[PDB]
Amino acid sequence: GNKEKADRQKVVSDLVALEGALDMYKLDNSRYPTTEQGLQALVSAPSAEPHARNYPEGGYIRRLPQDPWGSDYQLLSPGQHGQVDIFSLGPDGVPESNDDIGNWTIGF
Amino acid sequence: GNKEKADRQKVVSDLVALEGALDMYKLDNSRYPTTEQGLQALVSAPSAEPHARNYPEGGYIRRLPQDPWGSDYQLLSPGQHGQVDIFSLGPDGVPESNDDIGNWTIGF
Ligand SMILES: [Zn+2]
Repeated sequence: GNKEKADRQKVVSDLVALEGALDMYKLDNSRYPTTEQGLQALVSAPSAEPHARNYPEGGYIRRLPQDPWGSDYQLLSPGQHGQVDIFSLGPDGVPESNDDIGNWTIGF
Repeated sequence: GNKEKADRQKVVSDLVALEGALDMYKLDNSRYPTTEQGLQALVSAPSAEPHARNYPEGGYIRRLPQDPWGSDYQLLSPGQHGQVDIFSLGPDGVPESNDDIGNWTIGF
């Protein structure tokens, strides 16, 4: 379907945009925001510990996108087994999840 | 270092932007470009099979970024164990790698 394709593109684009903002937060802070801090950490410095350092004016993203069905995206952090995920719940409660965003390596 | 911090932010930002473009390519084609097709497949329809379907005007990214030290970013796809990575070689040949970008799930 056409609407379905467009919705899928929005979900994937938003989740990767959130991923990038979360990675910029982590470069400044050495860790991602926790689920307790939430994606809100990307727009205002978190009140819950661990506190952010050198928080940039305006935060890390211009706005927090919502999914095509009007649900906020959700953050699992630090997550089970230290795997950080960002997901949409979908229209039907079958989550579309961008998994283990922290899987980066230095060296081969 | 100040330059070093800037370079690191650029590498992470670029690699995530490339990740997003690759994911959009995959939504249209059901698979990522292969290493043989390369990141070039994000800017112009790939000459090598498997050919892209209905390739969009302007491709998937305005232009390919280069890393802070003048090297192209590199794509491993489909990769060892089907794990797709995008990386910078670094100034010193110690790669900074955004790993297993295809790790997404449907359902919990
Ligand atoms: Zn990712």
